[PDB]
Amino acid sequence: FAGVGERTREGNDLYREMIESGVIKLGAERGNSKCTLVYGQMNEPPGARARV
Amino acid sequence: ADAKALDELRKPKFSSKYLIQHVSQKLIPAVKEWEKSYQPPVIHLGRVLSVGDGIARVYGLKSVQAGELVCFDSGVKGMALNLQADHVGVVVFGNDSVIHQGDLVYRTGQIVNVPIGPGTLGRVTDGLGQPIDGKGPLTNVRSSLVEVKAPGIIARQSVREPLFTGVKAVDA
Amino acid sequence: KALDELRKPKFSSKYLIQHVSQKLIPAVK
Amino acid sequence: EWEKSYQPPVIHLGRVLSVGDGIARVYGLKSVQAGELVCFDSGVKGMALNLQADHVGVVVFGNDSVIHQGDLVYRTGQIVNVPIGPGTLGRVTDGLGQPIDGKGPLTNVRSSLVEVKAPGIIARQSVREPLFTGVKAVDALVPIGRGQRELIIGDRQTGKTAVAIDAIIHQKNCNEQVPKAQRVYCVYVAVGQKRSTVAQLVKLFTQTGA
Amino acid sequence: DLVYRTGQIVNVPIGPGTLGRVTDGLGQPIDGKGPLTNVRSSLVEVKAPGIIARQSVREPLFTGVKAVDA
Amino acid sequence: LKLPTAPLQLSGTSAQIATLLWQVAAKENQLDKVQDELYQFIELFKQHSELRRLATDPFVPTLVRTKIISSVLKDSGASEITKKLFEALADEGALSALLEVTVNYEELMLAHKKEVYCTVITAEPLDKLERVELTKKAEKFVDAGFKLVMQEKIDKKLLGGFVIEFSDRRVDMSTAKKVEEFNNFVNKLVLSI
Amino acid sequence: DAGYVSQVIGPVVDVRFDGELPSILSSLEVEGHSVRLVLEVAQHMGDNTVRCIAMDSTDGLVRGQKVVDTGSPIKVPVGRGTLGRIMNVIGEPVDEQGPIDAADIWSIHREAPEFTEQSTEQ
Amino acid sequence: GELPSILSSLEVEGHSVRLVLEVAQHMGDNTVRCIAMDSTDGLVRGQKVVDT
Ligand SMILES: Nc1ncnc2c1ncn2[C@@H]1O[C@H](COP(=O)(O)OP(=O)(O)OP(=O)(O)O)[C@@H](O)[C@H]1O
Ligand SMILES: [Mg+2]
Repeated sequence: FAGVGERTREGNDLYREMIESGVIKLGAERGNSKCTLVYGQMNEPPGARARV
Repeated sequence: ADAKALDELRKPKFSSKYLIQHVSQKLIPAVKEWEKSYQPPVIHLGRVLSVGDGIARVYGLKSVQAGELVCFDSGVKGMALNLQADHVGVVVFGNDSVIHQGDLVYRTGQIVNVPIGPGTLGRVTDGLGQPIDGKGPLTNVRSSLVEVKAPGIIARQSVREPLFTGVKAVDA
Repeated sequence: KALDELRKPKFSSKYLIQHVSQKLIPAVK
Repeated sequence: EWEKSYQPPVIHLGRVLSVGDGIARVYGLKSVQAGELVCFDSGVKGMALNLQADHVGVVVFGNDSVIHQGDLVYRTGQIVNVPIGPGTLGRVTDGLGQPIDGKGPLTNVRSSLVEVKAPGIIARQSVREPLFTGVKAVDALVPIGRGQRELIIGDRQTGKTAVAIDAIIHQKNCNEQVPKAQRVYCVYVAVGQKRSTVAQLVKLFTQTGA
Repeated sequence: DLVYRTGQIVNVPIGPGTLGRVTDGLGQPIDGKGPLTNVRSSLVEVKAPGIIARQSVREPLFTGVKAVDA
Repeated sequence: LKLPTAPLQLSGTSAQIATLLWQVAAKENQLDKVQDELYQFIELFKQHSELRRLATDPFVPTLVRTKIISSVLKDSGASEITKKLFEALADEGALSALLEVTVNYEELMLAHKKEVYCTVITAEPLDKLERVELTKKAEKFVDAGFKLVMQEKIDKKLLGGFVIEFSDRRVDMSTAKKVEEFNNFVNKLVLSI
Repeated sequence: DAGYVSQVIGPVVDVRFDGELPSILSSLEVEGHSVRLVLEVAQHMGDNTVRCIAMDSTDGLVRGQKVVDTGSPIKVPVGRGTLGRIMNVIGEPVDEQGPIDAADIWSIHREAPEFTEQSTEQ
Repeated sequence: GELPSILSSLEVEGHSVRLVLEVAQHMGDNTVRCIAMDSTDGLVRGQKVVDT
């Protein structure tokens, strides 16, 4: 998932909803995750949103 | 016109000295004839090149940060916005009629900040932090930057609590 | 390092060559 | 015959003043032509597009991240040309004539300039013989002659490419039942398209025979 | 080219010699009837008369058009 | 009003000033008399921080700057062209243009001796008959009677020969490029033949 | 070795180097800054100056601040170590769970896949 | 000698009317930039201007 210049609230919503649904796992079972998040949201300067 | 012979000129190649020993003992008695027209040079302070419409172009101010509060010698504050190579573009927090060419500009050391805390609860304030309600200065308050980065993903949580507005079209 | 301040000139008066030529041709005797 | 008449040519240099956004401002290149191919130190080509009194504005044929300030720019002495000829048939070339289909170098071709002057009044002739597109709306109502410029205009995803590819496929179908003289040889130029779109088109053209 | 100043703000000939004459936008005649004779030069950029210098419009200027003058 | 032609055309607003300076110095036979004055004033800007203050500080008035420059050069043993040039550059605060007027004046002056600076890359250290024959072929890449200021350099990745780098054009008469243009010539005939 | 900040206008920083300019799209680190400020070289200005875009805020930059060249574009961790992690534009973990243990950090800048390696199945 | 303040009024000597200038900007190089209260037709670039 590449969050390019969006709301940080819905990025947190996606992160939480993939913590519960098991797409992202934490701790020792981190390697059984299937999603990499890269986030460049709206509070970032325009250089960080152009390259995320 | 390129920089290589332009750097070769840093090496001396004069081959004669019939002006150098003449004017070097003639320069300092000439400069001292005009020392009341000279303004003192400026490095870490600032000096106004041009002022107009709320913008001061400030010569000097070597160690200012971008977005930093500056203070002119007439008391009115400023904000160093675009730091160009030969001058600093300073926006004026007030009326720029008290700023002249050659006025000293002082760097304050702080990025722009306002008083935050429970002491602001009840006051009528200007856009910079000073109270305008005529009830004295701000007490029980502390200074905080106006350019705080927003809290990220791990700092937030989901919005659950209502905060009703009392307008039933909105709240319905 | 003392001549790094003069490695590129910046001035007003786009017609600078006119004001130099109104001083240099009377330097010819 | 080559060694007995061989002088190595004097190649005029140029120093990159500034580079950015695929534009290289180049000092020097004192005798360069407008629209002439230049060559950089990084092997990337260029074109002297606007010649100014102090520098040359060079458009960069590729990614300008390999060009630095002070890089040497050599002029090639020639206006931009492409290989033309019958060896270009069946070949997927890029915008400069270089092949991108992976089928080796272009055999049986010759170089010719990309910007030739258009033929004048006495060079023309009245457009009388038809060009069949195979689309019966076009062939019936909006007919085409050989030598015509017909704009396929419309919004996105309405079938402009479909009309063009049907014209090319119908020229392949008509090319089997006519003699050598009245055969139509098609060229499809894909300007700014997606690179996976133009692999579907070479798949469809190698599947149909076009 | 040499540019000479005339010593005067931009002026046109005004007076009774202008009546009957076709003129360009600068004051010199184009009808081919020679120069303007009984005339004198005044500025083209005059400040309008003020508030005391005016009075209310009383007299009628008849256009001769029926729809206008009615 | 008749001025002698400069040896080469140049850029704007700091090269045409040097072109005009050369044009009025060649009328008074005074080229090498003002070239060392340009270098001397460069050394003067190197020496004093109060004389390069007139070139960089924008708070000194143009009256004060012109009165320092005029009352410092009270004929100074110097040329009148130099004195009428520097009070002209002091009237605009264009004293920082001196360090490029000197570059373009050096270019005009070494073009005045038809001299040509270049560097030569060879594979081997040269013999003094190999050197004087190299100048017999290098002179035909100059379209005048310019006797060059050729230097030498060695890099044996060349397979013999010479590469003349004239600082604006390169002439690669090396054998290592000849054997590459030989290979590129015979690789294209066998694809057609 | 390093360059210095010449001009800050908004999110665009002009960095001046004395010899050996960085390439376009190269990454530059600013030290002396509070947070890690990464500038990516957008273009060469021409008199030994590069013009950059910043990956964080330019509030705090001083004209003359030391800017060091990385010699490479923005490199980020890639691989199995990034699965289940939140990254920045410059590859930092912002999920507050340790570092990102991924091998073979890659540049974010490469050219497109060329024409022959294009799939046609649907 | 010394520059007027911004909004300070100036008066031009020797004009056909009373030409009052009002200083709007300091442009640097000891130069102010003014806004004339009457017409400027007839102004020469050497005219004495008195700071009020
Ligand atoms: N005659 C037709 N019959 C059925 N389908 C068609 C016809 N012409 C076009 N289409 C369909 O319409 C779609 C768009 O066609 P086409 O790509 O030719 O239009 P376009 O204007 O070139 O689109 P774009 O602007 O996106 O390139 C295609 O997916 C194609 O399958
Ligand atoms: Mg299409």
